[PDB]
Amino acid sequence: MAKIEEGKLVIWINGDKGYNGLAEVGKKFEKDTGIKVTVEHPDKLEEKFPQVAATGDGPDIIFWAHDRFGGYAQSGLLAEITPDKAFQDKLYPFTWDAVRYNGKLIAYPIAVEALSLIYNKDLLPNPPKTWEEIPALDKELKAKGKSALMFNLQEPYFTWPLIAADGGYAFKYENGKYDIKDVGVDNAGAKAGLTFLVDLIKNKHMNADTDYSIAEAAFNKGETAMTINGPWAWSNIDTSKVNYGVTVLPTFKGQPSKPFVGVLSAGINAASPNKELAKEFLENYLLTDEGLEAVNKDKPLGAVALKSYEEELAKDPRIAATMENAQKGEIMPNIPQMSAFWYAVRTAVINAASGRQTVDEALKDAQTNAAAEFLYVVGRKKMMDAQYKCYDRMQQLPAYQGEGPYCNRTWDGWLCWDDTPAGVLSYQFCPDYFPDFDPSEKVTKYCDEKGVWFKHPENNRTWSNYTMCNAFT
Amino acid sequence: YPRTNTGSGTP
Ligand SMILES: OC[C@H]1O[C@H](O[C@H]2[C@H](O)[C@@H](O)[C@@H](O)O[C@@H]2CO)[C@H](O)[C@@H](O)[C@@H]1O
Ligand SMILES: *[C@@H]1O[C@H](CO)[C@@H](O)[C@H](O)[C@H]1NC(C)=O
Ligand SMILES: *[C@@H]1O[C@H](CO)[C@@H](O)[C@H](O)[C@H]1NC(C)=O
Ligand SMILES: *[C@@H]1O[C@H](CO)[C@@H](O)[C@H](O)[C@H]1NC(C)=O
Repeated sequence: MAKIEEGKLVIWINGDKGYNGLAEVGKKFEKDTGIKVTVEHPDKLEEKFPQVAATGDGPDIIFWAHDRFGGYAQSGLLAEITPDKAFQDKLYPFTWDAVRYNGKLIAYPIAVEALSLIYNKDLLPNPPKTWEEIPALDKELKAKGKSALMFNLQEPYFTWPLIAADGGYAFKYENGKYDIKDVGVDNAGAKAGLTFLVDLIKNKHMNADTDYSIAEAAFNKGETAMTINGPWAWSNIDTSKVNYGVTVLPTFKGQPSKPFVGVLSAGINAASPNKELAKEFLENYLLTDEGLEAVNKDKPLGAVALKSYEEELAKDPRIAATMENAQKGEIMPNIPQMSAFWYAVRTAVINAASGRQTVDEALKDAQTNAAAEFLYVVGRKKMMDAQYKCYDRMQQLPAYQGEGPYCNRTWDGWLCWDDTPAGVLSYQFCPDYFPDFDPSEKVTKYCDEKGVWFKHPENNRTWSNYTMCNAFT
Repeated sequence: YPRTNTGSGTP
């Protein structure tokens, strides 16, 4: 396919969500209009979408949590959606706020997602209120052939409540805008959260390999007392007939766990030629009591954005927990910088869990990565400011007055050097561009007997010796 | 702590 088929809807949604429910709504749409809706669930659709979106294998509509949609907008991959005020009043104002980017709506919200603590009531009538009291619990449970707690370690969505509990954050939220120069991935509290998790692994209470489906199997087969997961999971648990509760997440250092809250949302592809059909599907078929029930029946959405349908669902205690955990947490930012933050934290947790890096090492890399935008400007500007002084002083100092050869004034890339006489070894303090450079130590540059700067014997390149700058640590 | 290089090919 060179282009997206005009006159059908192709829809993309994650494989843990109610995709067969959605296809049912799609079947009703085809009954009324005559146009086929195809629902799909590719792997890593959130990563595939930018690459394929305008290509012709791209979907007409994409479902994902709201955090990825700012980056999608910046890349111009999404249509602006145009619901009138009457439709807007059908959803809660806070949900519309998650899908607003630079003043425009960029997706239709569907549901508010937050992880909760799930537990096996038969094994555990009384769930722990606190993370610190878990290892104790796992010791008892191992004696009885069980594990206390198994959940996805591979994805940082699941480990972020712990990290944020004692003071970790993504980007500082001041003035009603997120400040990307200030990142809370390497602070005291984050270090503390991740350390607790790594210690659970050192003391055998969890296994670093644990991923989404291992942990699901363990809970649903009654091998583990507890799990951490969202409303989508509840279907498969029902099926198993494990007797289960959904409750508040455990406190760490007396502060509650703070999940990042996702608003599952639907965007329309900018390259779709079926945009009004898409709008009609989403507004008149999907976001209805009828429609959301088809989806929630297959796999639960949690707390929905549609006020009418949330009023059916609000009596359910699993929803109340979900909202309680949401309230303790934070609504995700949608800025483009979120893709970098998740990569950072994902990478850190895996490396540390895995044994590859200490916690302080793993996280310092996350801070470097999560805040790449800002650190490139500063690093870059340090250097440029030095270049310009060099250039000014190269223009200002009068000509060499010396009857012999001399190497002339130059900017070497890191430091300024003056006209220097033949056979003279010139020196000055190391620059402070890099964290491993001691500016009490010095740099040499030798001018040869013929008035030419020293060249490296490895490649005859003009070269100043910065070896003392970082040689002692 | 990634280690800064000072060899030929730097300044
Ligand atoms: O783990 C990083 C991941 O977190 C969030 O994705 C969640 C998504 O919100 C949920 O709908 C659920 O299905 O699981 C995902 C995690 O496995 C962010 O929305 C996402 O962008 C980020 O990569
Ligand atoms: C200095 O040396 C450079 C490089 O050999 C040369 O191109 C330039 O003409 C010399 N004169 C001045 C004032 O820089
Ligand atoms: C450096 O330059 C000199 C003169 O051209 C030559 O003798 C020597 O082979 C060169 N070394 C390298 C590393 O190419
Ligand atoms: C640079 O200085 C160091 C330390 O003084 C010395 O060992 C080294 O030989 C110098 N580098 C070269 C290639 O001349």
